Amino acid sequence: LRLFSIGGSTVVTEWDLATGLPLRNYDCNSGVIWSISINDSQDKLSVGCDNGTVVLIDISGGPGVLEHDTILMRQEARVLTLAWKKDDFVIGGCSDGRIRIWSAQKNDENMGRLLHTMKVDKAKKESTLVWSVIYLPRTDQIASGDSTGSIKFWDFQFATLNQSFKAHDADVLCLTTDTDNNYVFSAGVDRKIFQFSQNTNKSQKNNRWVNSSNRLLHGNDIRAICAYQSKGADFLVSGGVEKTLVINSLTSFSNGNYRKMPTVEPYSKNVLVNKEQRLVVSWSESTVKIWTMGNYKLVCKLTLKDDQNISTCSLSPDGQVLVVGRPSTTKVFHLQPVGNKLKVTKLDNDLLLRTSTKLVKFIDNSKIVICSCEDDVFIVDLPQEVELLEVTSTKSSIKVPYINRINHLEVDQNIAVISRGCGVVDILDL
Amino acid sequence: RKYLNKLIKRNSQNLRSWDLEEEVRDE
Amino acid sequence: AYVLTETSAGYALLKASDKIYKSSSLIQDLDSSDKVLKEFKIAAFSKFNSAANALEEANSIIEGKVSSQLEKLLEEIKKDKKSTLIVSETKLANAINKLGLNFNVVSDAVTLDIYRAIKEYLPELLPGMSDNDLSKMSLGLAHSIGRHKLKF
Amino acid sequence: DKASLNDDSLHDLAALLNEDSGIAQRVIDNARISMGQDISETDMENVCVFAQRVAS
Amino acid sequence: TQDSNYVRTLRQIELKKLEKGAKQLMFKSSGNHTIFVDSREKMNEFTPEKFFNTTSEMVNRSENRLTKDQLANASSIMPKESLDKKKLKKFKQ
Amino acid sequence: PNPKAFPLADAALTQQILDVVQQAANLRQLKKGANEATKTLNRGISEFIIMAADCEPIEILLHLPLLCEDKNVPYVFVPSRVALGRACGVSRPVIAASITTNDASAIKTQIYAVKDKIETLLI
Amino acid sequence: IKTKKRKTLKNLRKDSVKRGKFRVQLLSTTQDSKTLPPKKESSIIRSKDRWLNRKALNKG
Amino acid sequence: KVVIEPHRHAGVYIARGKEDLLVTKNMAPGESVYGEKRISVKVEYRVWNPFRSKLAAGIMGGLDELFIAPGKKVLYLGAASGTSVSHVSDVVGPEGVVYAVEFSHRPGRELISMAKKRPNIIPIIEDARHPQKYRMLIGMVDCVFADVAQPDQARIIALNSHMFLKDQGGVVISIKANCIDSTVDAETVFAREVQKLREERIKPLEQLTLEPYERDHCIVVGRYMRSG
Amino acid sequence: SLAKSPASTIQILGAEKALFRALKTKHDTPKYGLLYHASLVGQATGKNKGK
Repeated sequence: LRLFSIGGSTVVTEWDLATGLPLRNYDCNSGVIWSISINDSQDKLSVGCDNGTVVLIDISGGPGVLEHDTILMRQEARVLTLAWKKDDFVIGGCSDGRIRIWSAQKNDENMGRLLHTMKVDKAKKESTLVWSVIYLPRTDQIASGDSTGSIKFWDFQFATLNQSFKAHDADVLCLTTDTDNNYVFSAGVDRKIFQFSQNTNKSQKNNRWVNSSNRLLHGNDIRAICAYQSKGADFLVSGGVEKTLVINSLTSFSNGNYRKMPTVEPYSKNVLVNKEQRLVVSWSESTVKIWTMGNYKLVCKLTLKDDQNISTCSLSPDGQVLVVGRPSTTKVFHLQPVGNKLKVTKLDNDLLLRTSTKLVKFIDNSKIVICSCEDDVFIVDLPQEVELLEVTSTKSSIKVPYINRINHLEVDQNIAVISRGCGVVDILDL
Repeated sequence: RKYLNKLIKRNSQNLRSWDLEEEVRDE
Repeated sequence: AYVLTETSAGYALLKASDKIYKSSSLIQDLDSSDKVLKEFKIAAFSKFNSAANALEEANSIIEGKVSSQLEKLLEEIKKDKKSTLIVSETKLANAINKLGLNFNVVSDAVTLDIYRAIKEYLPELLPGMSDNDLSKMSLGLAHSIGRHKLKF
Repeated sequence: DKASLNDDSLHDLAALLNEDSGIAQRVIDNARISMGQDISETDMENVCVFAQRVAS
Repeated sequence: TQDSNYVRTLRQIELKKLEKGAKQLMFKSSGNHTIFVDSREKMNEFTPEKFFNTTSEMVNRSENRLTKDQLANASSIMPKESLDKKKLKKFKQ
Repeated sequence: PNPKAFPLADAALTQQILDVVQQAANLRQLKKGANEATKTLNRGISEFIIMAADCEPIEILLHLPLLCEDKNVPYVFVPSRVALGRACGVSRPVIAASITTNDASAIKTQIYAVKDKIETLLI
Repeated sequence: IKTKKRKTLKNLRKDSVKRGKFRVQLLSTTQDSKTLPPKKESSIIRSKDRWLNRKALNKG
Repeated sequence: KVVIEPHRHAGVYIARGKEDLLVTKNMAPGESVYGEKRISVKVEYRVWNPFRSKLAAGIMGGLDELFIAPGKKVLYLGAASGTSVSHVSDVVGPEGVVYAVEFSHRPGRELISMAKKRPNIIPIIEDARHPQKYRMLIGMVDCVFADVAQPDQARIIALNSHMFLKDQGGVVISIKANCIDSTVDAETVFAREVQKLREERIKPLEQLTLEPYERDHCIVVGRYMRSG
Repeated sequence: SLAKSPASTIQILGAEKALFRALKTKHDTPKYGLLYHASLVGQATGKNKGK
């Protein structure tokens, strides 16, 4: 499986899940890109771009390769949201406040021709704009949440609405559906999650949705909903702006128990403390802030100007040494205390300057051990390598690549221990 | 060396006299 | 190993003493020279007949599929039941896999270095394969295929 | 036509103007390498009729 | 109708002659010319004379900057008053 | 309809085009028929060129995209000569028409908006 | 003091020196352009966030 | 009466006479292709129209490393109806050849007629994005010029230069901002295209805005290094 | 080029001398052109020859 992400720039960056690095930045041709959605069978992904257009880029023949296939017929409205019906139609909602339906059909005379447009009825003192579109397969419909704050249900043939709801106050931002499309959930900016249902026999026979219920859980607003349903479990996950994500049950959304996964999770840590000289060190993006204590007083602050990454692993042993390491490059520091102030300096070793460090540890104040993301461990004395015992790839190691990578490396005075997320652990004597 | 420099200068002067202008440039 | 190539001097199969490691060593050692040509000279040339119409239908149905002179060469390409072949097109690879010999062939892999190097050093194969300047025949082929692709 | 010209036709041009000058060899090479646009048979027939008229 | 035909004929006369005049004229480009380097020491070390291997006015002139080895108007009559006069005459026409 | 009629405007673009063709007709800024359209192209006065994608045979207006291309004038195909003739406001089918240049009209902003949309569609 | 040191910091950070009619720019590092995706466009992102924190919905 | 002057490159001349002009020395004399004028001084010379060809516009805009020398092989992508490819055949002369490419049919017929006129032009009328159908014909070009309008410009250039370019080779692109993006500023679009070529192994050397000739068109000159 | 020209030019095509003289002199333009010798214009009579 592959992971395509997209930021504010004009490329689609396809990640490499083995080492957690960008496998390839495919530059899409036309303009700043606003949205992305793959089709069924995961063969062709559509990107909707601020010039007003929609590009189809297709994946075929292994990862790491994306060739530009088609630019559909274009307009002058920037495309905010895309969806795929099938291998047949590309549905887009665009900032004119209107929804267009393009034909994406291999071997047809209509392909790349926008052949339906519908319009969301405007607001008054604003420029309305459609935020979220979704295709419902069973009931052959397209639903959309729009900046009037509303939810509309069009049907695909005749491209015409059956239902409209003034659901909530300010603009809708997300939509999700079921497997069989009995429930469609909408997520506003007014913190509410609305549930529209169709489950009864009469409502299914007459296509009538009902505004079944609503629930607010969040603090600021909502920005993403994804639902998953299978014989194991049935939950939708909604995450927003207040740095958290809540989890609800799908079929019992009015009755079920919600759970609020917090802001912070301490797996990839950001704070260490050395009892020698009694000092805490925290690190965030280009900031190494050090306090000493005994009350607490700040000493250090280290913007690393050259790098622009998150310093993912920094470590200081018992003493005056410090190291900082990113998946691109690293740096090593020596501190000299002059009192309440310290003076840092940057040393030089081309080995650490070229290598990437997933997991750094110290042996003593001279030698450190490095686990590099390609499963490669090194020792330096401030190119001494040591081998590993190989793991055999099963189907999970084929699909999810990073399982065989080393998760943790814990060091004693001399001896060390390796742990890889397949469930395997090893003891290393250096 | 200086002879070559002078020759280059002479050729440059010829080219300048071919393609030059005063206020004719702005005109 | 064998490699098939198509030029306006005919259809040439070149031998390669074994691939991918050879590709890497080729491009890193800059084997764009007659030294690499004499390391890997030739397996079997096939000059065509002097029939411009036959060449026309030939390279047209080469752009489409596999041709009959290609059949008359693929009857004797093989040394074993399976011999690795380097082809310059994926559809042609599927064609030569699905025709009547059924041996092993890699598609258009990383071997653009091989194809480009032999395209460059084919002037040094003018004393080897075609003792003539084939550019005039290439020009005639191009003008004739132009007059055929256009209606005319 | 510039194509149906063999070595017997080369000796036929030698029976015509001159082969010791090599013009027959020059025109047979240019005919074998020619890029001139081929014409229809009725065009060639009418060109032959016109050339016959001029020769007479 | 006859008046408008006459004016239209005169307009097409002048349009075709303006096309031919601008076709036989020649202008000087005024465009942005960037040069990509790889090291900032060389970027600070840049000099157009040192780059194109030319001199002053050859650097400032666009359509021809011949190198010093390429280098290493008496033919035209009165080059200080006449040539520019005829060029400006054609431009004014 | 006819696959040689390449840029074929949709419902919204065709509605905008036929509205501006109606406004241009009532301003008398519109030259109708393929011969008058070709004349406007040769004089060099067309803002843009509308054609009808269902004229049989199609070549009698296929001669126009060549001059439109070589003189950098936008052209588009709306899909019905009957509707185009009724937009231009004459009792016949009209297969081609041209909106002509005059920078003092009261429909200039509409003409430039539609012309920009056509330029985007050809680009 | 602080303003001029920030200005010479930006002067050292910049890359495009103008030399008369020409312009001299350099190319970045392939390691950065390979292991990092390009930065977002601040004006477009600012447009989306302005419309979300629009002054017509009485947020806060 | 007319005076010739060499250019910074070979095969490009400048007439200083009654009017200053940019000319090219004819390989074929006395026959005009698109009705351009000419000058005899005695051998023949042919005017190059910088408005009507995007290459001579970059010439008059000033360009240090133009890779077209006489005895070389040049591949022209986007040779529509034949004007500038006739000019580059004229400047390469008999030793160098030019592989012209085009897809369409009326410019195709005009290009075929002109290639019947000239010997160094060898014409292809195939899809420029599918390089195999002239891979069977073309061998190891020295430099590529390209002036296309499909927005996958870096894509087709990467393909054709991986298949045909000599190492340490030259590649010249014309880029049309109003066709590739048409909303953002042309400088930003050209910088994005420069990044695309730098990704696809074209080490760029310079770019140039064809200001008085075309709207928002640029030329990018780069080299091809250590690739395939 | 003949297809690119409009229809009125194809009518006028022959009588260009009288055409341009009448245009620059503000007289009436000729009406036949080179089409006079076609059979239909050979069957018409006068104003019908013009039409």
